[PDB]
Amino acid sequence: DIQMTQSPSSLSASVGDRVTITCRASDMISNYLNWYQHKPGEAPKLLIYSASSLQTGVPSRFSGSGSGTDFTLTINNLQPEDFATYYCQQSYITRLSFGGGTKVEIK
Amino acid sequence: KVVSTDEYVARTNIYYHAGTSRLLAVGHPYFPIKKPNNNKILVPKVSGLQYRVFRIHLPDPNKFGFPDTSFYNPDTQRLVWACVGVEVGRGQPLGVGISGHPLLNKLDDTENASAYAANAGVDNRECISMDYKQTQLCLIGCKPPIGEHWGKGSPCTNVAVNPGDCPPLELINTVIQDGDMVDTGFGAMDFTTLQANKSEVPLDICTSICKYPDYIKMVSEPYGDSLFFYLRREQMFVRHLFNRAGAVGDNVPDDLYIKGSGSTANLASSNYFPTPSGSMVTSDAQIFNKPYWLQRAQGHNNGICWGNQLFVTVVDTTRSTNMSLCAAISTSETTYKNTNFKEYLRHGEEYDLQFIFQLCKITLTADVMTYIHSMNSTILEDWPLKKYTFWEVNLKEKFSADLDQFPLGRKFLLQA
Amino acid sequence: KVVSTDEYVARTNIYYHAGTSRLLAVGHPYFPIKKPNNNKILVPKVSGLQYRVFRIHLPDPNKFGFPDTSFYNPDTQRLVWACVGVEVGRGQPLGVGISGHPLLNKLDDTENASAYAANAGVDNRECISMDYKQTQLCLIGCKPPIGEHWGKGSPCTNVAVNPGDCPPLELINTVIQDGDMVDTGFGAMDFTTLQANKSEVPLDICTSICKYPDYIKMVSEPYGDSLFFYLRREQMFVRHLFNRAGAVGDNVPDDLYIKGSGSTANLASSNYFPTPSGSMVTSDAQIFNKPYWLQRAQGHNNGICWGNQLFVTVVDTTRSTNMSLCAAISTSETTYKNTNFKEYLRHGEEYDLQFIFQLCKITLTADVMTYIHSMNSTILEDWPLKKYTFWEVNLKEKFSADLDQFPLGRKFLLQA
Amino acid sequence: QVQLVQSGAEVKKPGSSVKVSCKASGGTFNSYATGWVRQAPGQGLEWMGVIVPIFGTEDYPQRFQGRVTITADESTATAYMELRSLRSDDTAVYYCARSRLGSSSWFLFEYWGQGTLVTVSS
Repeated sequence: DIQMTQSPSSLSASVGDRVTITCRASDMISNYLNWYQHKPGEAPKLLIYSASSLQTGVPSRFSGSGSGTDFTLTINNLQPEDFATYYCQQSYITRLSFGGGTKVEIK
Repeated sequence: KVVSTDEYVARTNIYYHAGTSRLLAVGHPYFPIKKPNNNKILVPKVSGLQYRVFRIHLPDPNKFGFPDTSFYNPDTQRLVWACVGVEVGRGQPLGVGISGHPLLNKLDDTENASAYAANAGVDNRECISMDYKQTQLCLIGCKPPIGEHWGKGSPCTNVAVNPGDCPPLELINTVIQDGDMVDTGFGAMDFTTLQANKSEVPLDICTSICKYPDYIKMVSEPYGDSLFFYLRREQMFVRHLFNRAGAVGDNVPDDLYIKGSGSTANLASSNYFPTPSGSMVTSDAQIFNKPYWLQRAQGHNNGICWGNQLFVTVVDTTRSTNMSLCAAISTSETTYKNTNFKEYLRHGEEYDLQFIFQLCKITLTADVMTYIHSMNSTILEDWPLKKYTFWEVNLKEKFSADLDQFPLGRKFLLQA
Repeated sequence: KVVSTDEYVARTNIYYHAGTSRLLAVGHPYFPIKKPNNNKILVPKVSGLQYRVFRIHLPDPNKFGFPDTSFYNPDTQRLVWACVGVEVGRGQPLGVGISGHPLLNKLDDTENASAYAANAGVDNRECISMDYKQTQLCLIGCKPPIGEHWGKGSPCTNVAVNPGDCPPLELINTVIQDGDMVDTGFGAMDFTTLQANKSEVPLDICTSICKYPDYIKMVSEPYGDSLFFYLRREQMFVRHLFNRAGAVGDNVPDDLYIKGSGSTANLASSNYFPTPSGSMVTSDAQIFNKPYWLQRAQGHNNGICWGNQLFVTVVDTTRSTNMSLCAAISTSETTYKNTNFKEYLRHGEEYDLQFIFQLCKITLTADVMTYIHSMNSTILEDWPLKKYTFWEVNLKEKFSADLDQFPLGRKFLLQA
Repeated sequence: QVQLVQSGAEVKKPGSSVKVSCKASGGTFNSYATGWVRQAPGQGLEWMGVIVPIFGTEDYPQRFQGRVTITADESTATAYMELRSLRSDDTAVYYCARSRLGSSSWFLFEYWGQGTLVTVSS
């Protein structure tokens, strides 16, 4: 299988800031990376697939970029509804796996 | 114990000639044409890959009017016809016909590939045509032929059956009738019951049964009434190699491959099927328009037509050209438009048959009576096939003793 | 010194007929179907390119019940069966089957090329199918056949062996059993031990051994018991020319080419492999459904079935059509979806065998006893093959002296 | 639109087996790929297995092979997950993820269940 590392594990931000989360793969996985958002009491929700494409109904303030072993998620103009937990997921092989998770909090 | 007919049947030196004038059949090569509101057929289905079964009726020689009678004693003799020569005349030019499906289940061309199919769709069906395998065959007998095919069986009741399971398979023997379908390169199976998507074989066999003659069972019959003579000739090769689309019924074992990644994370279809092709029609390979002499049959029956009845089965795919017809809806336009013309397909087929018969007589002693009664009870009573369809031929009014007045009689007199 | 059987074996004028009714086999053409939790086989593997080895058991003529006994003296005579005629009846229509791999190691098409492959990837495997070469063969004997293939050898211990080295090659002779694989156009080798990536040959031979009959060793046997009669006919040609992907085991010498630049800075693969193709199946080229008369064998053994035992080996790839089956999961939809149907593949195969046997007697003198004991010790004791699998045929209850009641007996009586 | 409904909370004893369902209610689905996820108290998300009935795919992680079975029924459009030999570390919330045929990839898991709580204790 493939192990994935997500950084950082926790960060604090204020409304209107820019937040970046880095994701690193143990092998070359091309662009087979997806980003998920999870809030307490709800199901996980997909934001970015194939490391660049934006899911329908998602604000354009979310973006993602990367390839090979390095990927990143960017959120511009943070809003009060953006405070959640974010996860990587590789889909290079049929034995999928998740990252550690990054929790965004209020400064 | 079964004895040969040469022991208890005596042959005389009287010969007769019989023949049909001409038989024609015109129709649609794929499906019948029917009225929308009604269910009565307007244009029948006439195809080059249909079994042609002719059931021929002969006069009763006991009631037949002979110029001379002293050659036999009606008090202790009975008469019967024997076949000694057959010719099947076959008109029309040589040709090859093709068939296909507008929604045939084809996924990819696997003969040569450069990219991997990593995404599945909802409907991947295509409009595909091909030409079938090449086949000629002729069978002659006094009973209708027997064919075999693959069909569904009765499952065991120990465990339940879920939707989508593989149907069980068994081999079924039936009687070949006029209008049945011959094998085209996909096998001898019931496509109606063993295929549910209706999109795996072309339109003229997708709801039919393809049957193959049961030669082994026919020649093993103790009396040998169902086959006096037979010829066969068939050939095919492979033109295209494709996949099929659908859900995977049986998974490939994990010890036959190494798993991939990226585009090859999942596996492509392993339900490969080929495209058949008959090669080429030539005049030198024809088995028709030639006379057959029935000197000595393989079985114990040596051409005696019990019950005044004959059966001839013919298949010939070497004349299967379909004609395209076009009709103009409006002729008041000087520029071509696709919507101003209508297109139709037709197929026509022509036949001729001619026979030489010999008169035989049988002495009815106690042992002979017992043997014939054990062989067939209806023969003594005369001195069943109502649920089958054959092409009926009535030769009760076409015999002549002037043997040299006909093309086949000249050859018969020439060979002897 | 080895002498012919015609010297110490006396033949009588008593003949018997034997035959099986019908043999059927239905299964999956590529791999067996097995339960996930269990290891018991649900659907066996039945393919058109498998060796069919029938082991036939005969009654002991010493204990057999003959109407007459005065023709021999049990005090000094012993009886044995001799084979004088064989027919292998073969059902089903003629067809061609195809096979392939979903992850077959193909890099490029080298028949015609216009651009150079200057970049290497991680996985370049493709979904490729083809049709195999055409082969028919029949062997008859009283001992199981012998085949040959290429396998690994024992390396020398002088130097160590690093991972990735070329395995050593040697030629190995074994006994052919029922269900083995015949050559398909890739050679007679063990694909399990000589190939490690599991992606170089199709799915039905990627973990099997392909064997070829050892005719030279079989005909050079001093006693000639393993082969009384044999027929063979095979053909193939080349359809496609490809490359292979991987690391280069052996580099091309620098004195065979001039180095390039740019796109041609590095060299492309030189591990070329072709795609086989049998051409075309015809009725005129068939070796089956014909009787064979065993007048005079090539070796010293002339059809004597020592130990009341016979072996028949059959290969026939001219009837190898695979049937596609479809089952509907839900029928409550009026629009076609790929996920509402399941696809399956099946293969069915039909056989018949019939034989004519002659009764022989042997006088047991001191010299004859010594010679037979030196030839085979078990014969005298009666008056081994437990780790092999054959298709067992039991004819201990199917003999009849009424020779003309069967299709083969009529031909036998007709030829003489 | 379409909503996935899961079964109720489960309380099991160690050594037993549990089975969870996932039914699609609205419209016609025609599922593409099915997978199961879980979250333990105070931990992250763990993938537990995927099946893709087209292409004939069925794959589970190494730590879960032999105890997890994932099944799908297309006639009723219902997914099932089976756990055998339950342990005290299997107390968690389980989520059903599904993809619909007609999308651009098999890993576009846009449909999720509400989650089912499973407690393994004595």
